[PDB]
Amino acid sequence: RYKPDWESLREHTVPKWFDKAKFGIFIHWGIYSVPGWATPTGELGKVPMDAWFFQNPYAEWYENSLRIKESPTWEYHVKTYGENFEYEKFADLFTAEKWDPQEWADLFKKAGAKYVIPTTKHHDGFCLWGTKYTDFNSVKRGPKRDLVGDLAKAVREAGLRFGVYYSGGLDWRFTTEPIRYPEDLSYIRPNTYEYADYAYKQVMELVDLYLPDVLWNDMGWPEKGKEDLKYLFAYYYNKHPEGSVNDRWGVPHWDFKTAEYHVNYPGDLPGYKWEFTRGIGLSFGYNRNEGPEHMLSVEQLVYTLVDVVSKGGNLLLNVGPKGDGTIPDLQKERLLGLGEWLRKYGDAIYGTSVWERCCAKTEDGTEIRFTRKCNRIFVIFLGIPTGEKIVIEDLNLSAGTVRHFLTGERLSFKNVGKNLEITVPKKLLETDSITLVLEAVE
Amino acid sequence: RYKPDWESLREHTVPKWFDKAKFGIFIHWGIYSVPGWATPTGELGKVPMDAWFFQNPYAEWYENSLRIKESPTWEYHVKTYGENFEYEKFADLFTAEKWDPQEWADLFKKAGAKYVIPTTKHHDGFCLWGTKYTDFNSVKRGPKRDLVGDLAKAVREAGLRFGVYYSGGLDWRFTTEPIRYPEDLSYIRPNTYEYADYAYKQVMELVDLYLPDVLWNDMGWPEKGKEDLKYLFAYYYNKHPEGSVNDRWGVPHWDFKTAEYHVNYPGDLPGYKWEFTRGIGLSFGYNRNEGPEHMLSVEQLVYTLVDVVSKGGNLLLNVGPKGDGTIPDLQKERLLGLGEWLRKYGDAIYGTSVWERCCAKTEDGTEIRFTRKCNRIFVIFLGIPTGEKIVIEDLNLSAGTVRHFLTGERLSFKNVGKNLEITVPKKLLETDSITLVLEAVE
Amino acid sequence: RYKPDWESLREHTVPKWFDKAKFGIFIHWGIYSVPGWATPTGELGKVPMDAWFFQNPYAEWYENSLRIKESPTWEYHVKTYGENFEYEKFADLFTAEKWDPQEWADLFKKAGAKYVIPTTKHHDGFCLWGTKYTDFNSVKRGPKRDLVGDLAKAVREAGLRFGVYYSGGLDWRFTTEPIRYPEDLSYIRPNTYEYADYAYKQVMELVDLYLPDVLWNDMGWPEKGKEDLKYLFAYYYNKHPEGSVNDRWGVPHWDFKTAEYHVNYPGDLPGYKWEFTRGIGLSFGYNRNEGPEHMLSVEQLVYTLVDVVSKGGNLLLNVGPKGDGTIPDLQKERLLGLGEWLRKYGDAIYGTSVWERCCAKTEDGTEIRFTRKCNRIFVIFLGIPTGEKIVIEDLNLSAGTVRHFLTGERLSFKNVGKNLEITVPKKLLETDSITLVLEAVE
Amino acid sequence: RYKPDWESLREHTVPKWFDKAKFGIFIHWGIYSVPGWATPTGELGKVPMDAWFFQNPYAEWYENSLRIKESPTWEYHVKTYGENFEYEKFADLFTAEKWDPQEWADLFKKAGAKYVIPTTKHHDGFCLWGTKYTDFNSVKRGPKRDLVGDLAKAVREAGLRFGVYYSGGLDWRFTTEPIRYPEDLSYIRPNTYEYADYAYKQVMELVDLYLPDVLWNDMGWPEKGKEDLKYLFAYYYNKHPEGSVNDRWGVPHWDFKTAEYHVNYPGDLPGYKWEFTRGIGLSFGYNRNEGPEHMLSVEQLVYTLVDVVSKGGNLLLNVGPKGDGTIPDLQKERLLGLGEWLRKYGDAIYGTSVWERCCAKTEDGTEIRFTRKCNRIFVIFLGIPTGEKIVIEDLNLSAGTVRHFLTGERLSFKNVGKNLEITVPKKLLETDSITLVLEAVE
Ligand SMILES: C[C@@H]1N[C@H](CNC(=O)c2cc3ccccc3[nH]2)[C@@H](O)[C@H](O)[C@@H]1O
Ligand SMILES: C[C@@H]1N[C@H](CNC(=O)c2cc3ccccc3[nH]2)[C@@H](O)[C@H](O)[C@@H]1O
Ligand SMILES: C[C@@H]1N[C@H](CNC(=O)c2cc3ccccc3[nH]2)[C@@H](O)[C@H](O)[C@@H]1O
Ligand SMILES: C[C@@H]1N[C@H](CNC(=O)c2cc3ccccc3[nH]2)[C@@H](O)[C@H](O)[C@@H]1O
Repeated sequence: RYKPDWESLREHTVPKWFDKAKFGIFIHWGIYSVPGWATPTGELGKVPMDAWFFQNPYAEWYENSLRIKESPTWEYHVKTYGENFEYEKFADLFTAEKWDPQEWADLFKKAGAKYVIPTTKHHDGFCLWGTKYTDFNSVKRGPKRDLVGDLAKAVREAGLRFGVYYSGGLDWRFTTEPIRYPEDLSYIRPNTYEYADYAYKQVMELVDLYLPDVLWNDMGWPEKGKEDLKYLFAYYYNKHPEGSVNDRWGVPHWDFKTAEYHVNYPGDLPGYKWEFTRGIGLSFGYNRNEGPEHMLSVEQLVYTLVDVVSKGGNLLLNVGPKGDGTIPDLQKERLLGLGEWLRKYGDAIYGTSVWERCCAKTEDGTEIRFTRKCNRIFVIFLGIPTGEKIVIEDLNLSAGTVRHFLTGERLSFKNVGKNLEITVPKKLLETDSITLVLEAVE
Repeated sequence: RYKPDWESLREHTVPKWFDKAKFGIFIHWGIYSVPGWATPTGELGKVPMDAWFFQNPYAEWYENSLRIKESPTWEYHVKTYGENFEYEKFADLFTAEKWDPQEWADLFKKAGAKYVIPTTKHHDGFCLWGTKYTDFNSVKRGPKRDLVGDLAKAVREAGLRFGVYYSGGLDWRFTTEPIRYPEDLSYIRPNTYEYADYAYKQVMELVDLYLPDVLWNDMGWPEKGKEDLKYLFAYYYNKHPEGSVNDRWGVPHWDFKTAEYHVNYPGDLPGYKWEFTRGIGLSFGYNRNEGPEHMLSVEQLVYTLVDVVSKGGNLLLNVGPKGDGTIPDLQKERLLGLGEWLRKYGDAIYGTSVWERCCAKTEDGTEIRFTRKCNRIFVIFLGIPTGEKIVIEDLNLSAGTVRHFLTGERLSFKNVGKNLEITVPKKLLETDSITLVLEAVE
Repeated sequence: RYKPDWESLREHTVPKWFDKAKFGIFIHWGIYSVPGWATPTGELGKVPMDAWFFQNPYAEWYENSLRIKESPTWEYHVKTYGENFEYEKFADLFTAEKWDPQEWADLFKKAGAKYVIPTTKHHDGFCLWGTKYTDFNSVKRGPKRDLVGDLAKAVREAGLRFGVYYSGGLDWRFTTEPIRYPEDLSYIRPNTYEYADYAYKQVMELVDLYLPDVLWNDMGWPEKGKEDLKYLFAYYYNKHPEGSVNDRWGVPHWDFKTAEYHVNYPGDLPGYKWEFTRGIGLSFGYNRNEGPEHMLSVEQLVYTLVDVVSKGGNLLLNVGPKGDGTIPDLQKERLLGLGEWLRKYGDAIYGTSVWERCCAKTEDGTEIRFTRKCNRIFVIFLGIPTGEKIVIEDLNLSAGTVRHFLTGERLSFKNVGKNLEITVPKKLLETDSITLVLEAVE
Repeated sequence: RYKPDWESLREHTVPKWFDKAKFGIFIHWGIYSVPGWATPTGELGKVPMDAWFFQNPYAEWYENSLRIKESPTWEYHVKTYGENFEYEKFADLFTAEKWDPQEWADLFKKAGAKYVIPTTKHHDGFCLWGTKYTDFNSVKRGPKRDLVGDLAKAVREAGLRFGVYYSGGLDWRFTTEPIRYPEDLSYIRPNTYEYADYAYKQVMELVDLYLPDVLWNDMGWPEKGKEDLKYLFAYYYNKHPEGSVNDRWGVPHWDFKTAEYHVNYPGDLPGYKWEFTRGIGLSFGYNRNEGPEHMLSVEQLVYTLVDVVSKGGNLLLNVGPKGDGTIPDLQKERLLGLGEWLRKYGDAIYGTSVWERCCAKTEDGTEIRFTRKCNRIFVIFLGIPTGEKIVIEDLNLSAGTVRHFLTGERLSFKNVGKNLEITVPKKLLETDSITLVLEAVE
């Protein structure tokens, strides 16, 4: 068994299934989904942090924004709901009237996801399972239902892995003051031993009820509770060796690291397993304010996934459901576009490993990414070059054979100096969908 | 007064009464006494630990065994009680209908015990006093009575000392997973700050309500609560300097050490005060599965006590009452047999001190133990030699006079080399009961 | 950069070169090599620890055995060197007059080894390099030569990786009392702040002077200096990302685990990179009392490496040189036999990965081990079956084509129930050297 | 074995020999003995601490008093030795030219002492043995002799136990500023890691070279080195189970407590082994300014020992020798008087135990003290009553027979109310030496 200590826990590494899966779906869903509103200011890492909490683009941060008087959210709220309308009242209006978990699971599978991870409890402290440690949960209020449980059953019946997200670092049911600046995060926290217990008992409870494939913590773990993780991790791994944990615990152990929008995003092979997460738009929770101008297009999604995968990561794309449980059309379409692309090109993504280098580019600026499967090297262009003559810069191959992936057609190539030159018959070029893919066999 | 710190607490040592008492009665009694069933596999220390929790001979471990599906206990339970019958339901069936505390106290006194210590709360977390910190106690469920309190009053009225046992290290009301291997004990524990408080408040509460003569902890103390013991010990000793604590706290202080069945059992004088504990059978809680083949015989009990005492220890013999509060006949008879022996030979046991050596043996293999009272040395044979000529190996005496204990009759002896030779007139030999005892006066 | 904390050091994992190397050479060489003597009692894990330090088979523990009077070593030393000859005096006799590092390095390469690791400082605290932190080193006394340095140049010239062994945990230059029982190890240690600084400074110096490929600590790291490792490991990896460290530091981080003779030997695949270490005989240091009866045969060596490799490990085989710098023939002879088999079957060892299972066996009991390389699955029999019909118990294949590894000859096979049946023509069976090796392409 | 942790060290208790010894000799001897001078202000506990360091009666604090300019010591030093004569220079005048250890040991035995403890290193940091950790020791300077060693051989030859005094807490070789107020002690200390190692290494060395019977630390142990004591005490007891340590280390463990002049003197029995220490005069070091007016008389010494003994303690009486190694007559004279009374009444002191109470007094106020030996109760009058009818206030006896201790003469007595009345014939009263001693057998 694993013993409750970091040295011993280090014996557990990211499970194969996770490394091989490449793509998963995040779901930020909660009472904040009811107001479903945020100012779509921009991407995390590009918006100045002296303004960010005041024009927060993360709609799941509604309550914190509402607590900042005279922030767009406050004005919005008072004009739509009134001032005698507390945030907590949304728990009663969160009825998931149209929710159908098998439909969600069907959709995420058509999209190409191999795992799914919903918010079991986000910063507002509202719980989506019938926890026995708080009455502010979905069985007692709103949906009158075990959202986490019913979704885990549907995902698993679809053949996908199921994880859980928990806001261990923050819980607004234990604070009153909102976060206005990044600095506040250092003192405006539950801070109590009672909260460290609560968080431990709630994650232990999710382990016992659903034995998730992934424990996805957010915002660090209560300082008073960090030592508890030795036991929790050992407890978790002894019941599920193929389980995994991310790196937002702030303790020595983790199975894979994370990056959010621009933050900690690698420019090259990082050297450890990681996972990229972002909303389809600029928010994780649903935002009725976002239009397609705020979202990635299917093409960008595809390019995002390939960049991630070529660097050894997994993409954890977030979908933001409505309070009624339906998935906005703008999101469903992109999930589908991506699913379409994975059906054609998935063999150069799932099950691959990184190669000597992640990246290259054609003489004209088209970006290229590589993935590998034993002796097979996939060459994925971010786009489809117009001309049959492709000049790839600073690359030489020793393969001897280079095929056009989709058709399997052997192609003509030769190293011309510091470059590699290939000729792709326009008939084939016109065959690819968003990316020209080639396969080199060494 | 004692100050709340180890250096200062070290000033308190095992009280005289404890050192001089030699023999006490443990009582493991609780809702587990209702099913009163275990597989009598063998003695702790001789059973392989990779099997022990799966065929646990400690019937008080019923709930943990029940949690291991398809363990003898699980099968037993389902066939006797059914699967829709939770362990906690036994709290209602635990009615102590026939319980009479003065009868118990009468009996333990006839048995020769000088102190008594019942389980106030065992691993299953059920409490035998009206604690104000949990409703899972005997005043609210089952007996509708303060078992601890009413027993303390009866024991004390009988002239005996009263202690309390508390399972500080384990409490199954805070965990779900059972202990299957010794290793699990390192992570499957309450683990919370709330539990460390609970345990502190409950022991403080027993101190305040009953001011026990002994605080007998089991399974170590919550890591988060260890520092609390400085205050609790100081608090306890300032109200009762003659109080005492065992060594199962896992902190610097203790007044006497312990050993259970074969574990930590000394082969010779240990050098500190200790106490030996074991069931009359192989379990502490009642086990309707044990027959006399599993129990010590009165003779073995006597030999056990003498070995213990010759080594500076006290024997804490456990009796396992039934759910109705009566003491199984097989147990009552051995308590009595021992009481009979202590009435005759008690002066070579109570109030004694160890001698230069604990042990010897006759040329034919009879084992011998010694105890002392000033200039008087008691020579206790584990059995009664058949022949009038007794040759004790590797021993010389300088006493000059050796009497036959029970009759007081001066006897003939002389050191023959490396041995001591004595002649015990068969009339006298036939006078002793389970042990031939001699007394040497130096 | 790697930062000085466990969570960031977690990012560094065992380098590819180490995982692919499979076989390395350990060298326990020092002033203890001069007396070169020990009682060849038995293998670690098989000798009772109540006797072990008194009849110690590790000749490099000579100083410790010498300090125990009335130990065979003590007897031997007094009759051979005299009661007045201090252990430290051996540094003057350690002359390494016949030492030729290139010759050593060439033998290690001819032997099939990919990396070499000498003891830079063993428990007696004598250092085989010109450390500036002690005068008890090979530059000031004995050889008047930097053995570590000269050997590192030599090993690298032969194209092999060079790691360093350092005794962080013990240093008999800081103690006077010998280790007699395992328990003694818990307190007979340097214990000072001074020692913690010494060890840090000395490993830092080894990193600075030689940038080893492997930092192999032994016996734990001084408690007071444990936090220093976050700084030392970050410093080391930042200078040498492809460097590696073992698991004998007693802190959270490590790149690969270790097993010594029977201790911690895996029965099956363990889930993490590890390395097995043992001498060719029963000692690490040269022991003149060992003859062939105490050493592994070439066949046993091959069987050992294959078993280790099939379970994901590397074999770190020890060579114990003489005080004169020569490698004893019994040792050389075995190193060469192993290298002869590696030249022939290398491709089924070097650069391989574990498969689904490590082991199988034939109807008549020949043990079988598996390794993998992409689609190629190597089948290694520990020995060569006499008949042509071979029945592999409990194994099915879905490769369609199985070849004889040495010749490439396609062979006839079929799944027969829960078994795999194969026909190997005796002429091929007669061509294999110690192991029948089959290759299955799936 | 004892393990290196407080709970295991708790197992070791004060050895029997120490408890039975009752009287030991302290020796504060060092380079401070040469100036041998101090203002004999008064007893510790009676002099105001606002003045104490400025008019210090402990002549061994000379260096500290010297550093306070305008202190009587400073005045005396400048007129006697000069402003240019550094304190350290006294090591060259400390020649011990008339030193005869056997002569010292014989005087201590003739004095009734059972153990001897010299200052191996006092606050000024000068060491009376050939330590390898400093050059400021008696082998390199001054006597050019290992005083500690030579005295240990001598004391043991006389059959007495030998302990060592070590100044763990202070060492003026690591500070420049003097102690002026009690408060200063909280920060004017060595304070370094270096010092913590020094102290550990030096006590380890004393244990190794001399295996003392008592490790008597003074002034606390450096905070940074406190954890080291678990290792040092385990190491010491494992080499010498019958060894002992005092209570001036500031860690959990100790074998006996101490009281200095009025500080911590018990008013009645305390419940733990302790030892009283003081000089014969007001200093520990030799003070040429003390005359008989500053010393205890033989009678006062006897009364002191009896009071200490009746309360369970040992008396550790200080002798302060001259720089030349001779013991001043005023001191010798008192040592011999005490030994004369011990030769006579020894049996009512040596090897005794406390009784039910320590004290009583006669109708006319003579103080009475009690000691015990099994059934024998010794009654010690601090002085000899003039009349034959003696009335002991508040005491009843149930012994039936009371004898005059010296003669054995049975005496007439009877319980008269809350008192005990006894008739002692003047001829016996005239035979006692400083104390009328009665023996009651119950
Ligand atoms: C997924 C996303 N996480 C946000 C909090 N982010 C972090 O705590 C953070 C830590 C961290 C570590 C590595 C890389 C990016 C990081 N963001 C939350 O505040 C959002 O509501 C949303 O749930
Ligand atoms: C009396 C007996 N104690 C068991 C737990 N035992 C220990 O925690 C243990 C600690 C220990 C320390 C020294 C010697 C033996 C020991 N057993 C309990 O698990 C049983 O139910 C029963 O109550
Ligand atoms: C390679 C071999 N290592 C020995 C020390 N062994 C350990 O420190 C050790 C500790 C330990 C704990 C658990 C499992 C294996 C272990 N090896 C040394 O004492 C030998 O001289 C030799 O150098
Ligand atoms: C025997 C005597 N001890 C003195 C130091 N005294 C203490 O460290 C001490 C501290 C303390 C605290 C509470 C009660 C008594 C104490 N003595 C030394 O400063 C004297 O030179 C002499 O050696």
